[PDB]
Amino acid sequence: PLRIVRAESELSTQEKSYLSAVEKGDYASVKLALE
Amino acid sequence: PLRIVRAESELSTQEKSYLSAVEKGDYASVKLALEEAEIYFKININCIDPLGRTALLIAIENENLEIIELLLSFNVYVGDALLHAIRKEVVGAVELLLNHQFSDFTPDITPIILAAHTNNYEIIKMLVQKGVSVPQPHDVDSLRHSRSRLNIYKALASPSLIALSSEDPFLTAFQLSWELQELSKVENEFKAEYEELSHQCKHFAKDLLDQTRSSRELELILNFRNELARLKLAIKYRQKEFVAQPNCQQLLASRWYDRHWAGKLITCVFIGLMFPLLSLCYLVAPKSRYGLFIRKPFIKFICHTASYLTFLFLLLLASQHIVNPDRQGPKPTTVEWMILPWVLGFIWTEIKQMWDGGFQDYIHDWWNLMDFVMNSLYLATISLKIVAYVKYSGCKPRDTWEMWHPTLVAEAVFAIANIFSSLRLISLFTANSHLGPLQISLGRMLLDILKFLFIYCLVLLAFANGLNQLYFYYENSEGMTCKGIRCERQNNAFSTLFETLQSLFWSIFGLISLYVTNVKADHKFTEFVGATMFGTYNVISLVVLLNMLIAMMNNSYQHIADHADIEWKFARTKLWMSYFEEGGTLPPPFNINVRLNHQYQEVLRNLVKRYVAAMIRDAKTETEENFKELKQDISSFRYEVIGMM
Ligand SMILES: Cn1c(=O)n(CCCO)c(=O)c2c1nc(Oc1ccc(/N=N/c3ccccc3)c(OC(F)(F)F)c1)n2Cc1ccc(Cl)cc1
Repeated sequence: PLRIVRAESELSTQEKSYLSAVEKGDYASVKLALE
Repeated sequence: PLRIVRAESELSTQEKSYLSAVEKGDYASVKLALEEAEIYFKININCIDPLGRTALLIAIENENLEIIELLLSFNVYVGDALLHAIRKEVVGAVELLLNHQFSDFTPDITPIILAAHTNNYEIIKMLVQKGVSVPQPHDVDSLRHSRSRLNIYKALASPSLIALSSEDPFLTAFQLSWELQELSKVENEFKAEYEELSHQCKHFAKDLLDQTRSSRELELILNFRNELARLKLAIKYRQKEFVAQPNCQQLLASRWYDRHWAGKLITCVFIGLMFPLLSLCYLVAPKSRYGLFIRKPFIKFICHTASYLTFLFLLLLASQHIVNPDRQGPKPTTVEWMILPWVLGFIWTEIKQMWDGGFQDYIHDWWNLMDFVMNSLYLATISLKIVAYVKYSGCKPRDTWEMWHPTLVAEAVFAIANIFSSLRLISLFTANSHLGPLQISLGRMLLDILKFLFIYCLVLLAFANGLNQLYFYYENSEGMTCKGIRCERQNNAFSTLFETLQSLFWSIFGLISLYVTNVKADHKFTEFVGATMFGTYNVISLVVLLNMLIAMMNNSYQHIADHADIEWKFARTKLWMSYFEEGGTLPPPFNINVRLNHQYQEVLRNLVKRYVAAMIRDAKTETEENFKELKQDISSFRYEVIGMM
């Protein structure tokens, strides 16, 4: 069969770096994000 | 034994240190080692370690992305590294590898199939966002034809894949679990894996239904597509786990019922006493005062039970001496005239149930063949009676009648018929919480008894053959007014095959005396042989055969009684749902979607979202939740030290 996503939207491109920074633990980069 | 290494080789003297540096995570050493761009001193970046691991695959094993990217920038050969990253469940490696003869994977395995096998939500969604398709399940090298078919069914039966690529996850789980169960019967070599795959599909529907927050959602899921349409659909697919769920069981019990031990039996008896009052009230005027009172399923169930116990009463009253002597070809008495409406109602119910199903799944159950036999016997009884009434007359002593007389056969068949009528009442035990589970697990271990009959009957026939062959030359019939073993002086136990077959059955209970092995002659050798074979039959059947029939029933009772509450609840709801409709509210004695889709999908989206959230964000802990805490602390330390300088 052919499968496609069902009712799921994409978030963003820039915010991926912010999420990775808040996940890993880089305190400098996250502070740059909220600046 | 001067052993040697057979069928192998040696890697190198230089690349061993490079592989070690890759393993230790040294960024600078492996960066300078790879800097031999287009001018190499005979060092292969595609070297394979003695265990088969490669430098690119080594970094995947530690999910360290820096050397992964460094290797990828130099165009190292991948081949199947994406499959390894998918199998090891590394999101970063899959992200990096998604945009750029010996294999340890089966040739028909595709990345989507393996990703669905690992049941990782992130990787499956990532692959689906790019656009993939699994071959449909729909012979020359049959070993890999069955393996390929099994793999695609394992990927299809995964909660992660169903949750994001199915129009209705509540429906694709019913059908796929059904066909997985019936596919384990045509492929008997893999029946232990197909049936364990179907069992996990039944749990998925129950878990998805477990996420309801309010009774508004629950009544909308089961009423999709007159009333409780989807709930009856789950019963058809034999979804015992889905049906036997507490939240829906509560609603079903609320519909059923619409007090202490001495406060419930007394009022049940009180209601059952006036059975023929609010049954004639129904025919006279279906008003809310009395006509609608019997519409309650609990009241209707009591009416049908008390009306059946009444039938069993005057059935017991037809054998009394008070109510047509020993006359030949008699007319029916006053009891039989009252019996006739019950038989007619039962026959009418069986007739209206016969064509409602077309003998498919209608006679396949054990509780319908017995009913059919009962009505057949009753019909034979009435036919024999009416036949004998019109061709026989005159008062004659009963002792002088010849056997096979129509009246005698009629009463014998009637006596046989009402044994099944009283034994059918055992089917009502499933409505009581105490005798319910006991009765359900009673008829389930009975199927294991039927397999010992196949050896018991063989032993019986084997010994009967020898006993008859030995004793058939000594039979006599002079001086014997009575003949057989059903006599005060048993004389001819082993004379014929029909007598030998039933004189060995009565010896199980010890009702055959020891002098039946004697002959009217001074032949001690044959008598001893016959006694020895009789004793050997006694030992085998009573000390060995019947001793190990119970030796497995308790060892099979353990498996049956494990999930003994789901089966009982399924039986009880099957019984309940037969009293929820109109058409049967008449005891046998007195019988003779544009917006619906909108709401359903908007509820189902929330249900699926809650299920997936509770499945990913609440399963990392189920020890592993604190493993990433140390990694977070170490990463923060590393970032602080690196950025400070
Ligand atoms: C089957 N039967 C039998 O039909 N009648 C009726 C004959 C006419 O009424 C017996 O009277 C009888 C009997 N069985 C025994 O006693 C045993 C029990 C177990 C034996 N062996 N067990 C095993 C178990 C494991 C391995 C090996 C042997 C055994 O040894 C034997 F003879 F080989 F069976 C004899 N008696 C009583 C009897 C005994 C001896 C004698 Cl001289 C006369 C009568």
